[PDB]
Amino acid sequence: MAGASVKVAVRVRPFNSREMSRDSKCIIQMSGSTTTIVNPKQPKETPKSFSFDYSYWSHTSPEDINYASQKQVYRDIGEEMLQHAFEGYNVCIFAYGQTGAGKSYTMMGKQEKDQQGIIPQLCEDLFSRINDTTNDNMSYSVEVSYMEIYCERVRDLLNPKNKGNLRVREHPLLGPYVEDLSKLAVTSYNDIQDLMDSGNKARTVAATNMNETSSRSHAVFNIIFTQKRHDAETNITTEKVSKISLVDLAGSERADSTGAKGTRLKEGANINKSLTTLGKVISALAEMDSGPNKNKKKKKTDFIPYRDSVLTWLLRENLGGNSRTAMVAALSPADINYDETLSTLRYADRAKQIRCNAVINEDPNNKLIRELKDEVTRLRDLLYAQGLG
Amino acid sequence: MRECISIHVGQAGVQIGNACWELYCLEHGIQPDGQMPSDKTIGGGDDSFNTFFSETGAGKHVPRAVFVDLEPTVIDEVRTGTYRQLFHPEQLITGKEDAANNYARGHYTIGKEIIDLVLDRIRKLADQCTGLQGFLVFHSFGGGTGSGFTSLLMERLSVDYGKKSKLEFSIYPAPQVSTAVVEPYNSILTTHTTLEHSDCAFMVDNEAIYDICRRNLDIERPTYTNLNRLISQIVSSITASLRFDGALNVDLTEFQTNLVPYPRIHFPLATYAPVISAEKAYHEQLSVAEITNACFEPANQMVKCDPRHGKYMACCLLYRGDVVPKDVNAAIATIKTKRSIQFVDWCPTGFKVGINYQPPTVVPGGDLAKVQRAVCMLSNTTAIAEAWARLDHKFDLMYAKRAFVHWYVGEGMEEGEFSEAREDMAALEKDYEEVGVDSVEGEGEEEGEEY
Amino acid sequence: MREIVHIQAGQCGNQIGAKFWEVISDEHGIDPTGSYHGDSDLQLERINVYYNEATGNKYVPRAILVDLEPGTMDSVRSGPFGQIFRPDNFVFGQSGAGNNWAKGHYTEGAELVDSVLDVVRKESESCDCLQGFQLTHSLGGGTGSGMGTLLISKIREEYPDRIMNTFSVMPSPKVSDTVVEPYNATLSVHQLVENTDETYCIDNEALYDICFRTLKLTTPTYGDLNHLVSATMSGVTTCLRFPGQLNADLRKLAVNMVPFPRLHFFMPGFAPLTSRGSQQYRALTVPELTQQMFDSKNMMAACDPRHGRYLTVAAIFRGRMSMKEVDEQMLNVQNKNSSYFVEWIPNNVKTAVCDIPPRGLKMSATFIGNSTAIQELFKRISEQFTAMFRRKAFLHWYTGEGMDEMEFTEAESNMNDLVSEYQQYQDATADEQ
Ligand SMILES: CC(=O)O[C@H]1C(=O)[C@@]2(C)[C@H]([C@H](OC(=O)c3ccccc3)[C@]3(O)C[C@H](OC(=O)[C@H](O)[C@@H](NC(=O)c4ccccc4)c4ccccc4)C(C)=C1C3(C)C)[C@]1(OC(C)=O)CO[C@@H]1C[C@@H]2O
Ligand SMILES: Nc1nc2c(ncn2[C@@H]2O[C@H](COP(=O)(O)OP(=O)(O)OP(=O)(O)O)[C@@H](O)[C@H]2O)c(=O)[nH]1
Ligand SMILES: Nc1ncnc2c1ncn2[C@@H]1O[C@H](COP(=O)(O)OP(=O)(O)NP(=O)(O)O)[C@@H](O)[C@H]1O
Ligand SMILES: Nc1nc2c(ncn2[C@@H]2O[C@H](COP(=O)(O)OP(=O)(O)O)[C@@H](O)[C@H]2O)c(=O)[nH]1
Ligand SMILES: [Mg+2]
Repeated sequence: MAGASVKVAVRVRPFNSREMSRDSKCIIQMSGSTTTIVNPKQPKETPKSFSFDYSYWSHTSPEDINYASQKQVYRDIGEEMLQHAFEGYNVCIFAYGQTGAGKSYTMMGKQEKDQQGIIPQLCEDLFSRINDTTNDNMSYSVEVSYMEIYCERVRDLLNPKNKGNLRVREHPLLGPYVEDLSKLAVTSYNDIQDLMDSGNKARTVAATNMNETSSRSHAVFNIIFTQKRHDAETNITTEKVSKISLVDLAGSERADSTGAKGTRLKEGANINKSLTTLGKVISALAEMDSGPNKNKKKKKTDFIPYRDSVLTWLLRENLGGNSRTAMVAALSPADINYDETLSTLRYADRAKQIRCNAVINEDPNNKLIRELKDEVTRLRDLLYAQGLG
Repeated sequence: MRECISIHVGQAGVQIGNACWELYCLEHGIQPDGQMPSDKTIGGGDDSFNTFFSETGAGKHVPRAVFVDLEPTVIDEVRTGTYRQLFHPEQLITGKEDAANNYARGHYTIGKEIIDLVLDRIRKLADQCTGLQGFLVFHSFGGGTGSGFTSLLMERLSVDYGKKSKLEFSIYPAPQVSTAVVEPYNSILTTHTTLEHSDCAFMVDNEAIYDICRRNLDIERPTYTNLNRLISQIVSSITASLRFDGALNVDLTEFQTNLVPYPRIHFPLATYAPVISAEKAYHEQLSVAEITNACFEPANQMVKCDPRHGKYMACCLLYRGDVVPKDVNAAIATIKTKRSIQFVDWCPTGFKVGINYQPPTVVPGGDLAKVQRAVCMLSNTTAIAEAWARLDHKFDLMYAKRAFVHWYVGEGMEEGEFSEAREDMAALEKDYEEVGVDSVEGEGEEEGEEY
Repeated sequence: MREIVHIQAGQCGNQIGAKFWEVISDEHGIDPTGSYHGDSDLQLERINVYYNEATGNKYVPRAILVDLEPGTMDSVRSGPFGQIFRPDNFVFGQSGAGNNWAKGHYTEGAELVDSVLDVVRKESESCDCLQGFQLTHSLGGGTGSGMGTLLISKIREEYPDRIMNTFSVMPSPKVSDTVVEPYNATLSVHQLVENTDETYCIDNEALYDICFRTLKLTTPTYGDLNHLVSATMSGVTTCLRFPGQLNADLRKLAVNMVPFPRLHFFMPGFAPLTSRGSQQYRALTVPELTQQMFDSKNMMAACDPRHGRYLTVAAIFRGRMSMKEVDEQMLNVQNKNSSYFVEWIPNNVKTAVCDIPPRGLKMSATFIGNSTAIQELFKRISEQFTAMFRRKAFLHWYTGEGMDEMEFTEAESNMNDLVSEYQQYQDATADEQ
C-alpha cells in the first residue's frame, strides 16, 4: 500500500458585473502561500490570516506580475495528477465553494476556449496522450459515469429514468459500488462535456434566501480508464485500471441565513454532516500520509471512518491507498459576503493544518523611523568606539 | 418607579425563580394567591412595591416575571403548585421536545417559533412599566435551552431595547463536578452572547455552594433547594436598594459604573457573609467587621477560584440591617492594610459602599438563621480567568477528535462556529492578563527636566 | 407532549412486551379492563405518553404486535392483560419464518410489512408530537430479527428525524437454542448499525447469572428475565412521564452517550436487586445503588467492562435524594477506576434524577453504559459466522429465498469494521511511533 498526499489550493476571483457596478471594496489580500482577510465592520481589531499550500490571485486579469494564470493552476495540479493516473492509481478533485465564489469557472472555464478550467484541460491532455501513445501493442479505453448524492441517497444523472434511490453494494475485491449505475464510453472530450451538461441539467436545485438556484446535493463524475497491453505472446492483459474522480461539493449553510423549514433544513443538515465527515477523513489521511512518509513506520493501519457517510464510502478507493488528492476553494472577493468567505477559509484550512502566524501591516512612518534610528545607532557606535566623537 | 423584569430560562432558571419569588412574597407580605392582607388590616401604603409586583384594581398582585422553557415538566410543576394563582397564566412553554443539551437545537432549530411569543410578552410587560431600570436574566451554562435560547433572547433584546441594562445570573460549570458530557461545548459557545450583549454577568458554582452548605450551614446532604435559596438571598441583597430606604442607596446603574473598568471585563464574583445555622447563630457577635472579613475569605467564595492568585479590580459592598457607616469605614480600613488582598495599582479607591435598613428575612422551613446584620460583596477580580482556563482545556480535549460534533451540525450550525468562539474566548482571557499587570515602572519610562 | 410508539415482533418481543405493559400499567394505575383505579394524581398527568384515551374513561396502549404465526397472539390474548390491547393491532400471518432470516426479510415479511406500516402510520398520525419508537425483538430468531430490521428500515425512511430505540436479545455462547444463530445475528446487526439511534444489548446468560447469584432464584423462568428487561425499559423513559430535579429526555441520553454515529450499542443495568430474605440486612442509600450499578456481575449483556473502557455512562435515579451525594459518588467512581474510563472525555457520566420512585421501593436507579468491551459480543459471533461460512453449512436455505452470497460478505465486513472502530479506543495510550 501507499499514502495519499492532499494539495490544498485557494483562488480568489476578479469582481463581477454587479460587484463592479456597486462601490464594494475588496477585502482579501494574498502573498506567497498565505492569505489575509479584513473584517469590514471591525477595522480596528486585526485581520485573520491563513496559510495554505497553494494560493492563487486571479483578481486582476491583465496583470503581468504574480497573476495566477489558468495554465499555471493546471500545470500545478492537474498535469501531475494525470501523470499519476497514467501510472495506474486512482485520483480525485474536490471542488468546494458557495454561491458567488466562482468555483464553476475554475472547474469548467469558459466555452470560448481562451480561459480553461481543470476538467477540459485534463480531458484534452488525456486524449492527446491516448492518441499519441497508441502503438500496435497498447490499447486504451475510457468510460464515464455521473451520479448525485442527496440526503444520503444516490441518484443517476445520466439515466433519464425515474429518480429512484439506487442501492449501494460492496464487492469483496472491487470495493464499494452502486448498482444499476449507467456506464457509457466516450470517444472525444466533446462527448464528455455534453454528458456533463446533460447531467447538470438534472441536478437537484432549490431556491434559498441567498440564491434562487443553489446546489442542494453533491455530484461525482468518474472517468474510468483502462490500459490493455499486448506483449510478445498470445496473451493480452489489462495491465492496470485507474479512476479520475471529479466531485462537486455543495457549500456549508447556516439556519439563520436560510430559515426555511421542512426539506430545506434537512438538506442543510445532511450537507453539513457530509462535509464534516469528509473533512475528518481527509485530515486523517493527510496525517497518516505525513507520518510514514518521513518516519517510514507502519502504525498498524489506524482507523479511517469511511463508513460514516455514503460520499466517503463510495470514494473509499479513490481517497485511500496509493492515490492523489487535491481540494480547490473559491473565495468571492467582495465584502458583503465576508463571513461566508471566512467560513470557506475555515473549511479549506482543515486537513494538513499548518502554521500561519500573524501578518502585521506596519505604518510606513514608524518603519522608516525605526530603520533610521538603527542606522544612526550603528554609525554613532562606530564613530564613538574609535574616539572620533 | 424603579422597576425590573425578571426572565427565567431553563430548569435552573425556573427553579431559582421559584425560590426568588417565594422570598419576594415573604418579604412584601404577599400571600401565595396574590392578595396582601397587610394593606387591608392597616389601611394602605406602598407595600405593593412596583419593583417586582404590578397591582390590579381588585387588589391582586401579579409578578413582573417571564418564565420560558422548551419542556412542559418544570413549568407544569409551577402551574399546579402552591403559587398556581400568583402568576399570570402565560408561561411561554413550547409543547414540543427540548434543546437536548444541544446549543444549536436551542438557538437555531427549536429556539424559533417561541422567541416571538416571549418577546411579545416582554413588550407587554414593558409597556405597563414606567421608568424601567433593567432586566434580570436567570439561566445556566451547559444546558441546551439555557445557553442557546438565552443567547437568542439576549441578542434580540439588545437589538430592540438597547440602552436598558441587562444583568445576568448564570451557573457556570464546576471544575470537577458535572451532570452532562457536552457541558464545555455549550459553555464555550455561549461566550459570544454573554460577552457582547450582556452588561454585567454574575457567575455561581455548585461545588462552592455545596462546600459552603457543609462547613457553614451544617447540612451534609443538600439539594438544589438550598442552592436556589442562597442565590435568591444574593439577588435580594442586590435589588433591595430600590425597594427600601437606607443611608446610602445604590441603584442598578451605579453597579455597572463602579464594577466595570472596561466593557469586556464585566464578570464579577458574588458572596454572602453571614451564612450560618441557627445553632451556631449563638456564640457569635456577627458584627460588621466579622462579616466584612468573612466576605474576603477564599473558602466563602461562590465560585471555585482562589482570589489570592489574582488582583482585585473593584469591590461593591451592600449592607443590610443594623449597620452604621462608621463601622463600615473601620472595616474597609482594616481590610486595606492586609497584604494577602492585592488591589490593582490603577484603582486606588477600589470600594463602593451601600447601606440599607431592611434586615434579611427568614423563609419558613429554611436553613439560614435570623440575623440583625448582613452584607453581600461583589468583587471584580482577575482570578476568574482561572475558572475559565480549565474549561478551555476540556474543550480542546473534545474538539481535537471532533467528538459529539455531528449532533451540533445536524441542527443548523457549522464547524467554524466552534473555532471562532474558542478564538474569542482566548481574546477575553488575554484581556484579563493585560489588565492585571502592574503599570510599567515609572510609566513615562523616566522623566525629570532641568528644574 | 412527548409520545412513544411501541412495536413488538416475534415470540421474545411479544413476551417482553406483555410483561412490560403489565409493569408500566401498575406504575400508572391501570385496571386490566382499562379503567383507572390509582391513588396519586401524578399518575394520569402524563398518561398520554404510552396510552390513548378511549371514550368511556378507558386507556388503550399504543402497542403494535407483529408475528408470522398466530400462536403467540393467542397466548398474549389469553393472559392477565390480554384484553387491554386494541384487537386491530394484532397483525399476523401464517407459515412462520422457520428461523430463517431471508423469509422474515425478503419472502414472508415483505407481504405483512404493508399492513404493519399502515397500522403504524395510523397510530403515529394521531400523535400530538411523536418523539420516537421502541422495538423489542430477538436477533437470533426468525420473524423477529428479519421483520424488525425491515420495519426499522421503513420507519427510518419515513420518519428520519425521530428517535428509534431497540431492546435486542442477542445470542449467547453457552445458552444457544437454535443452530443458525450467527447468520441471523450478523444479517441483523448489519442493518441495526445503519438505521438505529440507540440499541440496548441484552442476552439470556447475563440475566440468568443475575437471577442465580443476586436474586438467588432456584428455578428462574422466562417471566423473571422479561421482568428485568421491563424494569430497564421503564427506567429508561421514567423522566418523560414524571417530574424531577434534573430531567433527562431520550434525546438527551442519545446526545450525551453517542460520540460518533456508529457507536450506539449500550449495556443496561438496574439497581437495587436483592434476594428477598437479605433485604433486612442492607441499608438503601445512594452509595449502595452506585456500587451495585457499576458492579461487573450486575450487567445484562455478558460483556465484562473491565476488559475495555467506558466511552460514556448514564445514570437515571428515581427517588427523593440529595444531588450532592449523586454528584460526589459519580466523581468518586470516575476518579477511583480511572483506568476504565477514556482519557479524552473530561467527564463521561450523565446524571438524571426523578422524584417519584417505583411503587414498592424508596429508591431505584438505571444504568446505561457504552464501552469498548461490547466488541467481544460481536467478535464471537463473527468467529462462529466464519466457522459456518467457509463450508456453507446451511446456506442453501437462505439462497433459495432470493438472497445471494455477496450479502453475507457485506454483513461480515460491516461487523468487522464496527469491531475495529470500537477497538481503536480500547488501548490505554497512544504515544509510540
Ligand atoms: C415489597 C418490597 O419492597 O419488596 C420488593 C423486594 O423485596 C425486591 C427484592 C424486588 C422483588 O422483585 C423480585 O423478586 C424479582 C423477581 C424476578 C425478577 C425481578 C425481580 C419484588 O418482586 C418487586 C417489587 O417491585 C415493584 O413492585 C416495582 O414496582 C417494580 N415492578 C414490579 O415488580 C411489578 C411486577 C409486576 C407487576 C407490577 C409490578 C418496578 C421496578 C422498577 C421499575 C418499574 C417497576 C418490590 C417492591 C419487591 C418485590 C415484590 C418482592 C426486586 O425487584 C425490584 C425490581 O424491585 C428484586 O430485587 C429487587 C429489590 C427489592 O427489594
Ligand atoms: N444551582 C442550581 N443549578 C441547577 C439547578 N437545576 C439545574 N441546574 C444546573 O443545570 C445544569 C443542567 O442543564 P439545564 O440548565 O438544566 O438545561 P435545561 O434548562 O433543562 O435545558 P435543556 O438542556 O434543553 O433540558 C446542571 O449542570 C446544573 O448544574 C438548580 O435547581 N440549582
Ligand atoms: N479567475 C477568474 N478570472 C476571471 N473571471 C473569473 C474568474 N473566476 C471566476 N470568474 C467569473 O466567475 C463567473 C462565474 O461565476 P459563478 O458561475 O456565479 O460561480 P458560482 O455559480 O457561484 N459557482 P457554483 O455556484 O458553486 O457552481 C465567470 O463568468 C467569470 O466572469
Ligand atoms: N427473554 C426471553 N427470551 C426468549 C423467549 N423466547 C425465546 N427467547 C430467545 O429467543 C431466541 C429464539 O428466538 P425466537 O423467539 O424463536 O424468534 P422468533 O421466531 O422470530 O419469534 C432464543 O435464543 C431465546 O434465547 C422469552 O420468552 N424470553
Ligand atoms: Mg431541561
